[PDB]
Amino acid sequence: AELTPEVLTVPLNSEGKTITLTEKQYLEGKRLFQYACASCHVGGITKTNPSLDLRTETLALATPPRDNIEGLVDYMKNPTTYDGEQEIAEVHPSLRSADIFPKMRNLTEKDLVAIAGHILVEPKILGDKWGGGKVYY
Amino acid sequence: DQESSGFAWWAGNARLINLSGKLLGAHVAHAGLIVFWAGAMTLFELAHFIPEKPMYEQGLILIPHIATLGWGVGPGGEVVDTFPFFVVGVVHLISSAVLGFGGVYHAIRGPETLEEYSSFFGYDWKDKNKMTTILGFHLIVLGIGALLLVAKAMFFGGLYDTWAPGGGDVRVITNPTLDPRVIFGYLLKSPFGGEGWIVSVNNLEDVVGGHIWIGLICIAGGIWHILTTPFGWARRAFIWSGEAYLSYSLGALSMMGFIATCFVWFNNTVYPSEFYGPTGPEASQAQAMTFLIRDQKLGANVGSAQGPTGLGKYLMRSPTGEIIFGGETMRFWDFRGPWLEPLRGPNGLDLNKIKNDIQPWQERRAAEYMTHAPLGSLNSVGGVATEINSVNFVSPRSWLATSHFVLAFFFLVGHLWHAGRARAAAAGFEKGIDRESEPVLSMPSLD
Amino acid sequence: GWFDILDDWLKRDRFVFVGWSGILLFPCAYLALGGWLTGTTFVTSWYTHGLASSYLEGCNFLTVAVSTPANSMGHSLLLLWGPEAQGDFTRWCQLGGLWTFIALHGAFGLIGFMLRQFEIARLVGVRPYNAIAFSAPIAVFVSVFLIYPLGQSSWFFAPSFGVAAIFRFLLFFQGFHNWTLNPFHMMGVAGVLGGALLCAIHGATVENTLFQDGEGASTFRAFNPTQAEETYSMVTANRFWSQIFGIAFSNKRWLHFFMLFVPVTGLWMSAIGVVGLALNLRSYDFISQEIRAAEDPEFETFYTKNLLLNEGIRAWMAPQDQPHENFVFPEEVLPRGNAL
Amino acid sequence: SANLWERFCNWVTSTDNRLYVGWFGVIMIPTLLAATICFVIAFIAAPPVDIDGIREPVSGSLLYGNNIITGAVVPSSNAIGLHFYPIWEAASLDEWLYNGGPYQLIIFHFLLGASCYMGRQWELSYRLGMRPWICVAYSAPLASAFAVFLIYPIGQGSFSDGMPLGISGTFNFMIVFQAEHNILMHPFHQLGVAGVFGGALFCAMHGSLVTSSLIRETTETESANYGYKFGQEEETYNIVAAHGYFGRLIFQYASFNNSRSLHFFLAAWRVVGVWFAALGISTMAFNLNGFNFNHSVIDAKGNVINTWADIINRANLGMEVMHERNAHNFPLDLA
Amino acid sequence: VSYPIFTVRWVAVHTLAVPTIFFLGAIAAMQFIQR
Amino acid sequence: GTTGERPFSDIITSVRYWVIHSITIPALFIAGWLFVSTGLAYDVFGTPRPDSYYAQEQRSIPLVTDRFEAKQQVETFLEQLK
Amino acid sequence: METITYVFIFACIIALFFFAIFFREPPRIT
Ligand SMILES: CCCCCCCCCCCCCCCCCC(=O)OC[C@H](CO[C@@H]1O[C@H](CO[C@H]2O[C@H](CO)[C@H](O)[C@H](O)[C@H]2O)[C@H](O)[C@H](O)[C@H]1O)OC(=O)CCCCCCCCCCCCCCCCC
Ligand code: CLA
Ligand code: CLA
Ligand code: CLA
Ligand code: CLA
Ligand code: CLA
Ligand code: CLA
Ligand code: CLA
Ligand SMILES: C=Cc1c(C)c2cc3nc(c4c5[nH]c(cc6nc(cc1[nH]2)C(C)=C6CC)c(C)c5C(=O)[C@@H]4C(=O)OC)[C@@H](CCC(=O)OC/C=C(\C)CCC[C@@H](C)CCC[C@@H](C)CCCC(C)C)[C@H]3C
Ligand SMILES: CC1=C(\C=C/C(C)=C\C=C/C(C)=C/C=C/C=C(C)/C=C/C=C(C)/C=C/C2=C(C)CCCC2(C)C)C(C)(C)CCC1
Ligand SMILES: [Fe+2]
Repeated sequence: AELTPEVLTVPLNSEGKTITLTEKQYLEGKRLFQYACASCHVGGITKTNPSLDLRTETLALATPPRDNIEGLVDYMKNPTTYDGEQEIAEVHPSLRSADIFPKMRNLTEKDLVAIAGHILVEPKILGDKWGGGKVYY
Repeated sequence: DQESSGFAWWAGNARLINLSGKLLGAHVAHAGLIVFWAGAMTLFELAHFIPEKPMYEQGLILIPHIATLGWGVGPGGEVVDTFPFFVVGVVHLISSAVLGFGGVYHAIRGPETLEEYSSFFGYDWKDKNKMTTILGFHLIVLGIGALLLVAKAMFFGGLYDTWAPGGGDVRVITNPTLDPRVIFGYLLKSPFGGEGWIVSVNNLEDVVGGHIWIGLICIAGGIWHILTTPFGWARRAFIWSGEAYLSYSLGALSMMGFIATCFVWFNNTVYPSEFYGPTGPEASQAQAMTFLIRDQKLGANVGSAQGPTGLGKYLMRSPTGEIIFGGETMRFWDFRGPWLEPLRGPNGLDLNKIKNDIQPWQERRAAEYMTHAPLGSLNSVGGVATEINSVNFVSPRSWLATSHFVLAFFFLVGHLWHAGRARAAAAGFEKGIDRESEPVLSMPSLD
Repeated sequence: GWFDILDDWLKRDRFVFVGWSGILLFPCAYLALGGWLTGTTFVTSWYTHGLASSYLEGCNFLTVAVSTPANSMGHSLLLLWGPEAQGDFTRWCQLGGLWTFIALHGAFGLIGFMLRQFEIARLVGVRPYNAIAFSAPIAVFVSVFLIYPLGQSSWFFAPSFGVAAIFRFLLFFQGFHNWTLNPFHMMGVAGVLGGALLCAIHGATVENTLFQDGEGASTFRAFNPTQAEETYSMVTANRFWSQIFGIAFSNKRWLHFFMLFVPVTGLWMSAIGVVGLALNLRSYDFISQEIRAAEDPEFETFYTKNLLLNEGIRAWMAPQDQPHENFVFPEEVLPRGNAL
Repeated sequence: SANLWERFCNWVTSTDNRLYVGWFGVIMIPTLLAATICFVIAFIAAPPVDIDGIREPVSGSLLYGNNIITGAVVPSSNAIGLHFYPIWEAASLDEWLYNGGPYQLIIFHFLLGASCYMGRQWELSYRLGMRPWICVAYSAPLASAFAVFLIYPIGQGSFSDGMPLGISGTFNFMIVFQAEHNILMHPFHQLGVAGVFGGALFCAMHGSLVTSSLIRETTETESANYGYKFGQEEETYNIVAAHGYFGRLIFQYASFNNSRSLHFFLAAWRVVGVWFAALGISTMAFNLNGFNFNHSVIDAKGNVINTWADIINRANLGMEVMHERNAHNFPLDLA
Repeated sequence: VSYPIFTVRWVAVHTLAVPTIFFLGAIAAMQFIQR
Repeated sequence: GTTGERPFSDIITSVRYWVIHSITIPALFIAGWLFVSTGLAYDVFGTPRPDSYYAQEQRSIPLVTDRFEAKQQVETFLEQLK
Repeated sequence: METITYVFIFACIIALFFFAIFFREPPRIT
């Protein structure tokens, strides 16, 4: 009714294709996002390094584009700075590096796609409350 | 013992202080809930425990202790054997039945008076020796395992040692501590910030090493009291009454519980943080570490960076030890953990080290501890006082340290009300003040 | 007779007294309990604060509160059948209303109840004094639920009839009225707080100076409901504190009286104080300091150091607390220390 | 005499000395005498103090610019935090002065001798031969003062954040707290404000009734209060005609005929709630802050519906942000 | 003896006991209103 | 004092109490429940249901602007509002 | 100046403690 189909529909590829979505996947998104750890990352900011946020625009300006339901996947699989210059894999949860961050082991392409869709979706509803912290709270 | 010739209902257990206790069984009765509780919660704990999720992230108060003893852990704080944990609770639990199965009896169908069946040591409080001898047993009793632990520490598997060479890892205590200066020396150590007399303990060598010394020291007491009668300045000094005995005895807990609450909040040694959360100070030090890195890694000089106040952001100076992280973080320049000690120096934190020998395995452990901090609401929404609902996590230390204080506090309240009422029998005015023979209505008026 | 029949009846015992008073106490007082209750369970408070105020909405015990009228009404009694609502128990339930209701109906419950304290009192041959002491709350409830609001802009800024919604009432004062630093409020805590001790002490001080006049471990029964016999040696009293605190409450008419005073008094000093807040007459001031606060950018007292907290409490909450102003504060304008 | 101390021994325990001074006495008596002396002066004339982790000196002496309300003797600095900063550890007397060492003295001292008063609170109930569940009432008080001066400090690591001795200081210690602990939303403090409010209501209740069923003994010119003599054998009030009233005034059975019980209810209520409270601080002392329901109420789309607690929290940030501007050199107020 | 069922005392005790359970049921009901 | 109104223990412990009530108590417990379930409670007190607090697109709050033509407001909000 | 006013009160009060404790009207047991 409010969490509508297309409002739950988001960009897939840097090429335009949209994957829409389900109430099921979205949920795993929430369950995940938090379990995958919001511990630094809670709400829509980034406690280890507050300079970078998860707001839609920020992910677009990233390199490579990281607003794609795809993008975030590469990342979670293998991480890269906002340079896309050096792999940040050792300091960031990543399937490339499971042996460091356990929570990242039980993760799957199914589980990923979800935690992903969660990121591109949350802004659509929460508005700015997504990027900002304290201030907007 | 019925109503009249007893106390009221709320003071129920007082009528059991009359004659010879009908039941030891009460004490045993629950001496079971206490052991059964381990049986339930331990089962319950593992019942919810996942091996990946950081042990402290999954409300594990009970389970972390097994780990700290070397069981089901090994390399890092990682759990390899979901079995061992399960084992201990399963046992205790079941173990409780026998404890309760008996206490439950001793209280209704056995000698409603063991004062008469007496014989075997038996019953009566004023009996100055039956009591010296009794505690005497329970003295060999404790020291008994002081060694039990030394064994687990030296002969069955070892313990978990975060300091331990490589990194946190199940290790066997080879060489405990001899020197009495050390093991004892702690008592004589400062009580305040910088050196807590009990709390301050770098390694296990001094722990298990000290326990040994306590097992024998404690056994030597049971062996002792069991054989003799307390001297005359002793009798002269302390009131002897069943109650009065609880009275003292109870205020050893009060104190002790604080000593726990004050201990579980402060040590990384006996409470590894890989099983409990990172210790309060560790946190606001971890933050430091994370950002000293963030910028240094971003290209800042760090060491020579003049901070907002006039002190310097990343690095500051303390009065005795010269160098430590600076923020408001300073309060915790006494914090010591393996994740920050490599980057240590003669004079203190080393600029040369911190600048180039600061490895990766630290930025990530440092960031875990920056996040996971001992901050949360009863609601259980882990975080600053004003955080959005989402990431929730309450440090084992929070619950542990908090509880015990409220209890240990309350107990101190006890040590009072049981001493207050007991020091009263001593003259008999405990029931009240006699309407025709009160000390005051017959005394030299102050003026 | 005809009157006395009504009297005769409603006046004699029957367990739950019901008197000449009850006629207004019971009805007003009832509705009132209800008034607050219904709101917390079913009524929303969104159309006034854009804030959820009912279990039904999902609020909890500490969340639920019966709103308070949008700043659009002001002090209009907001009548169920009045021009604003027009007997539309859903809109009237929406424009808040229940407030003025709960508050006004309530306001009587007190008037009414105190009367009852008199009625039963003049009928039982005692000193009404209890009924007097009860001003303590009337004054508070009057000033704090009617006067203050009536002095400000709208019924809005008036208390909230909430658990947390009422805590907001605090901060908001601290933050804007900086009440915490207002002499009058002070005696307000000087009396409540001061009195509590007075209570906890007389209660226990008494218990201990109790004559063992029963047999065994139950000094709770050993007391005679029947006749006069000082249960607590007044003598073992004074000669106690006289030596432990230096002073002796020698007498019981005054002791058991001075206890009446302590609170009731402070409360009034509170009711006065807040009366101030009504016309924004507040103790934020403290010139002597602030004047020298200008220059000497390096001199700092807690007062200022504190006063600053307030200044933050404004800038951050005002925008959402006072929605009807559609405040807008850009990222920049917000006051903050270096760090967060 | 066989030994001269013999007299010292009965004197200390002189059940008739104008002012009893027990064995606790011998420690209390001066521990506070030194504690007070340092205080009274620090207020009247004492330099500023760097308090917070920096070098921003906060003045708190009348002779340095304080109204009686602004007055306050300040804490020890985040520099010392928990280390013991006694008068000798400091080089120049002025060091102790600046780095705020009076605090520890005053605090540590009273905070100590206080307890002995608690002991000597009962020591007279022994020499006097009276039931002594009295000294305990006093606990709740001392617990808090201990909580706000000794637990919380050990909790956050520095005496820095321990209710600064002074009027406006408390207000500070407070407003800050709310911010970092949402204390106001804490179940404990509740049970605290609970009794306090109660006791303060009961203190006026029980005081009300007694004087309301006072009894006969006076004219109208005479002071009704005069009708009584110290050491009366029978109480002045007519308890039966009291319960006979109050009981009636709503319910009849929600009343007390059992004077022993009532006076007792007065004791325990205030004294028990206050405890929880004392524990409340001591609870959040290690960060088990009050509840928190921010964003806890939401609609379908997820658009968030502010809880009346979100305002609480809003006004809370306003507080969080400002407190201790300059030191806070990082994102998270982890202390 | 024979004391009525319609007591002053009772009218009150009722105005409360009826709603309360009416409410308690209302609430226990809400406990599930998801979405 | 002399008290004489129909005793309590009597009926809370009475055989009839439990038999009149057993059936009627949950009748209220149930009644309340239905009041919530039908979803009438909402319409009863204007109280919006999660499904409809904010319109779909808009982000603003449907706040009552003028005390005299307030009735309209509510509507025009509840109006455009889903 | 005004700080003496503060200290004068503060003090004359400590002395109102003197008298009220030591030259206080005594409790007469009759
Ligand atoms: C010198 C004279 C002082 C005169 C005072 C007289 C006053 C009368 C006493 C009443 C209360 C004051 C007494 C203070 C006791 C409190 C302890 C304390 O303040 O000292 C603080 C220390 C803290 O130790 C910490 O130790 C740390 C070391 O750990 C660090 O380093 C370690 C290895 O070195 C590990 O690596 C570890 O992981 C790492 O964190 C740091 O050095 C910190 O700076 C340091 O603060 O606690 C401890 O060890 C001591 C533990 C004692 C047990 C106390 C239990 C809790 C207190 C309850 C108080 C009871 C009173 C209640 C009355 C009211 C009703 C009950
Ligand atoms: C250290 C362990 C310890 C032990 C073994 C005892 C043992 C005893 N205490 Mg005791 N006490 C202790 C610690 C201890 N205390 C502490 C730390 C305090 C500080 C508060 C006290 C304060 C205290 C008081 C004031 C009294 C005792 C009394 C007693 C004796 C009566 C037994 C009893 O109370 O059972 C009966 C158990 C109860 C009555 C518990 C119920 C309490 C009631 C009032 C409240 C009910 C709780 C309810 C809200 C639960 C909700 C349930 C919900 C579903 C409705 C007994 C010898 C009594 C006595 O006189 O002994 C000499 C007595 O009056 N104690
Ligand atoms: C909390 C632990 C505890 C323990 C161990 C006891 C123990 C005791 N209380 Mg007691 N009491 C307690 C709490 C406790 N109390 C509390 C909280 C209150 C406040 C209400 C009281 C109030 C109170 C009063 C007024 C009295 C006692 C008395 C007693 C004694 C008589 C026991 C008896 O007659 O049981 C009788 C047992 C029954 C009537 C049936 C109970 C069935 C139990 C025993 C079995 C349950 C076991 C479990 C469910 C399953 C295990 C089965 C096993 C085979 C595996 C006994 C020493 C009496 C006394 O004075 O002793 C001398 C007494 O008069 N108590
Ligand atoms: C040593 C005492 C102690 C401590 C420190 C803890 C701590 C914890 N327990 Mg726990 N527990 C205990 C005893 C304790 N427990 C006992 C005896 C039982 C058997 C009944 C349990 C059964 C239990 C379950 C089923 C769960 C926990 C859980 C937890 C964790 C979260 C609970 C929470 O956040 O709610 C906070 C709770 C409160 C604030 C209760 C409010 C207290 C009120 C009633 C007044 C209390 C006053 C009094 C002084 C305190 C009583 C002490 C306590 C033993 C009751 C936390 C680590 C949760 C968890 O982490 O899962 C793994 C969880 O699911 N516990
Ligand atoms: C926890 C401490 C504790 C203490 C100090 C005691 C003390 C006592 N118990 Mg006892 N008991 C306890 C725990 C305790 N119990 C528990 C947890 C249970 C659960 C069942 C029991 C069940 C129990 C029963 C049924 C009886 C006692 C009895 C006794 C008394 C007899 C003393 C004796 O000569 O036994 C000496 C016992 C040994 C030295 C142990 C010998 C072990 C082997 C060699 C043979 C024991 C039999 C076999 C192993 C299993 C036991 C079966 C059972 C029928 C005994 C003594 C006061 C008796 C009594 O009535 O006292 C008046 C009695 O009939 N207890
Ligand atoms: C004084 C003796 C003593 C001390 C200081 C310790 C200390 C410790 N034990 Mg331990 N332990 C002891 C005896 C002791 N134990 C005994 C007899 C046993 C049974 C064999 C154990 C079994 C045991 C296990 C299984 C574990 C520990 C663990 C620990 C550590 C966890 C922290 C803690 O709570 O304990 C330290 C806190 C205290 C000892 C409290 C101090 C209170 C004492 C010093 C003062 C008491 C005064 C009192 C009035 C005495 C009255 C005498 C008379 C004059 C009136 C800690 C270092 C844990 C650990 O570290 O490894 C995993 C753990 O898992 N212990
Ligand atoms: C477990 C519980 C327990 C309980 C209740 C008791 C109780 C008792 N024990 Mg005991 N004891 C125990 C365990 C226990 N013990 C253990 C485990 C051992 C192993 C050895 C002993 C060994 C022991 C011995 C050798 C003796 C006792 C004695 C006693 C009795 C007198 C104790 C006394 O009042 O101290 C009061 C003491 C003080 C208040 C000391 C005050 C003086 C201070 C200033 C010391 C100076 C400090 C100094 C400078 C060093 C550090 C100071 C400071 C900075 C820390 C008393 C009945 C005595 C008794 O008569 O028979 C055994 C005795 O001689 N015990
Ligand atoms: C009924 C409520 C309750 C619950 C659920 C717990 C639960 C716990 N307490 Mg505990 N405690 C309580 C009441 C409770 N406590 C009270 C009223 C006091 C007195 C103030 C204490 C004083 C206390 C201390 C000093 C310690 C605990 C510790 C613990 C934890 C380890 C249990 C243990 O030590 O096993 C068996 C014993 C050990 C593992 C260590 C023994 C410590 C040595 C032997 C010193 C003496 C032990 C102690 C005095 C005996 C209490 C054991 C406990 C089961 C009651 C566990 C979470 C320990 C902890 O901090 O976590 C590891 C710990 O060191 N408690
Ligand atoms: C801590 C707050 C506080 C509460 C809630 C409180 C409650 C009460 N005090 C009473 C009495 C007293 N209080 C007294 C002095 C004081 N009382 C104080 C503080 C309180 N007193 C303080 C300020 C003084 C200290 C002395 C005197 C001595 C008495 C009385 O003797 C009397 C008593 O005998 O109590 C046993 C009782 C009278 C019952 C009654 O008149 O009902 C009948 C009529 C009523 C109450 C209907 C009023 C309807 C109005 C108020 C509507 C209000 C609805 C909202 C406020 C509800 C919102 C709920 C929140 C969760 C938001 C009881 C209601
Ligand atoms: C309180 C009291 C009482 C009682 C009792 C007591 C106190 C105690 C105790 C005790 C007890 C009561 C005990 C016990 C027990 C037992 C148990 C506890 C058991 C068991 C077992 C179990 C539980 C198990 C289970 C299982 C198994 C078998 C294995 C696997 C898993 C499972 C789970 C399946 C009374 C009320 C009468 C009064 C007096 C006192
Ligand atoms: Fe009284």
